[PDB]
Amino acid sequence: VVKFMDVYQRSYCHPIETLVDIFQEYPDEIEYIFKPSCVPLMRCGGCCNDEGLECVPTEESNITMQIMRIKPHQGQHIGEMSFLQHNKCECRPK
Amino acid sequence: VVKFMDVYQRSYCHPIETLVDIFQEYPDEIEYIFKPSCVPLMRCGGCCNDEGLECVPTEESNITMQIMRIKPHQGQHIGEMSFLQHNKCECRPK
Amino acid sequence: DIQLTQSPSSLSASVGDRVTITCSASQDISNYLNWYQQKPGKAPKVLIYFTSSLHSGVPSRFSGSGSGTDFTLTISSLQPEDFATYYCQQYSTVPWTFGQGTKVEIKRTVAAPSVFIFPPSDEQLKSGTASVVCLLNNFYPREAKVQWKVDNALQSGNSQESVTEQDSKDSTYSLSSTLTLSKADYEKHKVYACEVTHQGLSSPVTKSFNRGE
Amino acid sequence: DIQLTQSPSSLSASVGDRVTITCSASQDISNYLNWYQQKPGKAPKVLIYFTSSLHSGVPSRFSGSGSGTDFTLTISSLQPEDFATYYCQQYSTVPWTFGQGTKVEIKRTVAAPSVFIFPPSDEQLKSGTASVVCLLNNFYPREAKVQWKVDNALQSGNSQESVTEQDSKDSTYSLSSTLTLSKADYEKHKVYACEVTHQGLSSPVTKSFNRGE
Amino acid sequence: EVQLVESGGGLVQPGGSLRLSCAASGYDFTHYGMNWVRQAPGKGLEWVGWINTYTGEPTYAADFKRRFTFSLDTSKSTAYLQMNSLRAEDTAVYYCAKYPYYYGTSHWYFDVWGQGTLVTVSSASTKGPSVFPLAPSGTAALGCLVKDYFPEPVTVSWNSGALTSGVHTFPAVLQSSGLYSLSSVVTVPSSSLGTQTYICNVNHKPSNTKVDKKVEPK
Amino acid sequence: EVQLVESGGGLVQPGGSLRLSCAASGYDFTHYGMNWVRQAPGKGLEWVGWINTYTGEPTYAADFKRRFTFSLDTSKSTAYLQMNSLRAEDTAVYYCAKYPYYYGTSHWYFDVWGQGTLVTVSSASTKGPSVFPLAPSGTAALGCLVKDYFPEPVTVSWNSGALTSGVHTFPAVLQSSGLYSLSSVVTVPSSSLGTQTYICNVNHKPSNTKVDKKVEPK
Repeated sequence: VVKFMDVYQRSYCHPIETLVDIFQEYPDEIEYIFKPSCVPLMRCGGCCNDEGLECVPTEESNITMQIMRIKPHQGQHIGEMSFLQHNKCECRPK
Repeated sequence: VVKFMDVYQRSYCHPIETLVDIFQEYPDEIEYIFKPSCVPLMRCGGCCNDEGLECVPTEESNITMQIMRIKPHQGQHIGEMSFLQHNKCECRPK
Repeated sequence: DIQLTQSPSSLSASVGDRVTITCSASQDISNYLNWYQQKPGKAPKVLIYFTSSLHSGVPSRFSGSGSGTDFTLTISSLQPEDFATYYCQQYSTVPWTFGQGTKVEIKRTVAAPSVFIFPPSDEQLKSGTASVVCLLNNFYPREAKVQWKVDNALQSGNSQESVTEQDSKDSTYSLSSTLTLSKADYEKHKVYACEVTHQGLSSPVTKSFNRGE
Repeated sequence: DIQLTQSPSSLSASVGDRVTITCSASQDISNYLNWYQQKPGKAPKVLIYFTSSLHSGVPSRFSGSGSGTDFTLTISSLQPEDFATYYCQQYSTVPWTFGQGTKVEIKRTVAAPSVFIFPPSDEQLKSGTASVVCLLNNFYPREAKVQWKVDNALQSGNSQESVTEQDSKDSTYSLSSTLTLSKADYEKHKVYACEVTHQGLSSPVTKSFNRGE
Repeated sequence: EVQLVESGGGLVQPGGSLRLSCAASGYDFTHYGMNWVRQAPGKGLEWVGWINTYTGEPTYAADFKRRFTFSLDTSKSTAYLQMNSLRAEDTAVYYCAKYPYYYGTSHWYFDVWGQGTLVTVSSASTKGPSVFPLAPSGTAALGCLVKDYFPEPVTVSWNSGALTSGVHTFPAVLQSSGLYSLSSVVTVPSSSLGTQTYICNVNHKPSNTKVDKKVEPK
Repeated sequence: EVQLVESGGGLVQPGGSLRLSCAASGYDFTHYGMNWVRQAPGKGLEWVGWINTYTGEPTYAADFKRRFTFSLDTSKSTAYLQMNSLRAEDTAVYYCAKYPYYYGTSHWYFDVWGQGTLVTVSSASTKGPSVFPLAPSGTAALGCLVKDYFPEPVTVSWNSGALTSGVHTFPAVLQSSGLYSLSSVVTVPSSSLGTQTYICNVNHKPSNTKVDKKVEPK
């Protein structure tokens, strides 16, 4: 059984690997297909155990990944794409 | 920069630690407040790189953790609550 | 406030008997009722919760059932150590409330008391008052009569008794009777006697002493 | 299909000059235009993409600009190794298309041709025909007039010329003219000559051989 | 091991104030709510209320919000029950009791209780007892008479707890003087009277009187 | 280092079929689309189409859908172009070219190209060349006259690659006989005529005709 202290420390507001849908991030990439379609990004996640607070990022950063782009009938290749990471999170008022 | 192979492996459909909200799993616990309000559970996450597919669990399980319950005006204590973890995930048609 | 009424208020049963005690709520409380056993001089101890969950460490002879507004605690086989007062407690609506309690007494065979009489100590005499104590030890049933006589004068109104709660191993009682005298009156007489009358005594027993012997 | 038209089709400019080549599209194509350089006998090589991004490794003297339906390639200081045919290519809409290409020739100081004349190799004559080769080594400008005369009879119609591509180092051309005859009526003559009429030449140079000298 | 130790009980004048403390140990104080229950002499149990030890919020049964107040000092793992304008009917043993570790679902029952402290409201004065021997003389009997004290309670053990079998400490009796008195007795083998030493350890906390009295043949 | 090597070109009869191969190396074949581009002798560039090397899907410029087919063998990191019912107008140099590694956004330009292979569609038969000497006699010019061969191309080096500078191999010309003819000239120091040996190495892969001719004054 998981001890309360653990459950608590492990689920409290903090940057946690989140699989983000690339098309979501770049909503403009309408006509492209991506491989992978999603990426592993450090992101604010967890709880504040306070209806009045909320987990938000206080320190952001960028990560660059090799993503294959595909625009059907036109082309296909890998290349570099950058994504926003969250390095610091904190529980702040809503 | 993250090599395509990594980006690819790392985001591909699989069980990933997810910070799940308790009232979510137990929609019946209306009158309770929990600490933490959310728990760290293994859950199917990632992409299939196929519009027609979807990441779903093929092998589930249960995890038991010490969650403090609080019913205002009534009582307060820690104890045992069990949650569903996902052990196996697979891309299957929709 | 939800009212819990238990019944009976008290009962006497023999070792081995099946005892059932009743809790009746003034309104539906679902299965939100608990039961406690309280021994003399101790905090109550939980026996059962949520109507029928036997708390860890509680002998399986204890069981509870019921629902709605009627509940029942059952001791399948009464043991000597089950002498106690039992209470039910609802946790349906605050404030939490308890039944008035059911005292359970053990019924056993007759046991005559061992009788001892004690003179006041010289140390007490130094202070002007004398206390003469008579002890009736380990007897059953509780009914007993103690009579004091100083040089054959029956004493009336100048003594007080105290009785022990039922013993939890052998189920008997003990009683102390204290005769209060002034130091002066105490030195005025010689023969101090307490005479005991009890069901297990074929005829009354007397214990005495002579001041200064 | 989107049409790409380059202008001019060809040009001559001197080393150090600033050359501008233009590509105009039959419809808007945003900044989706690339430019290539192709030298004789080799695959084209990307200079610029997305209208102005200089490809890694490409001399900065190469620059492109423009937008919509008009773009420009600019070579800021022509070098001798910049002789090549340049192409633009749109990737707005498939099928990808290229402009017709712009040939760039380096303009240099006029240069006189080094005439040479060769005679019908023995064992080839023993095959049934004689080929007379007249050489015009490293010169400028390209235009030149090689005339054949067999025993004063100025030949006309039995000759074929072939010219070298602009030299990448010194920027000169080399030409070769060939008068073909039958080993029959070749042995039937004596003085063979090819007169080179060039601009770097003050007077039409001639070369000749002694049939069997 | 889990335990609740209460202190601060005793004699208090009508109208007076008193603070009781409940000291927890053997577990995490802030993870279980603390209840307060009282029991008047010879009477039933009455829930006073409880306080959330994680958040601090107190909840009182109606009759108590007025004069009682629950508080805590988490840094000492202690819960307090402050009582004001006490009246004779407030005379009772007061217990603190923690809520239990649950399994899946919550049931509000009290699983560990403190030992309870007697609060007696009265204008009489505190008085320590005098301890006298009840000298002995098969089985012989002996004891100690603990006379003229106030208020309750008094504690009596034999040979520092080593002698418990055959012991009977009687319920105190109110004398017509308004002072209590009790006897504590024990039966022992007669042949042991010359050799074994018998000491009753008396303790009357309200007046800070502690006495060890050796009881021997006269 | 990235590089594309093509093969499979050559002489083919009208109506015939041919299969070009493009072998990728120095990178991961499936990560960049492969394009095919052809250039008729002395003409412009024409895009045939491209094939997605990750999914295998081909896209043809309209004019080629009917007779051309792209396929690949990822296990060999090789793209293929299959041409059927060839005509004289399909005569050209065929190149394969890979899409580039982008930065942020995508731009469809061709960054690495193969060396191209010449495909010549004709029913004329193969014919090796007859190399003749163009002997010499400050500096003198000597050479070789490669005559009557089909189809292009013919290679010509001097002293097996030794004699570089001074060399000028001319563009072949189609003779009224339907055969090609070209001359390869070089200029050496006049005082070398009797000293150094001059041999032109003519090669004609189409007929596997490799001639070596010693050119000396006569």
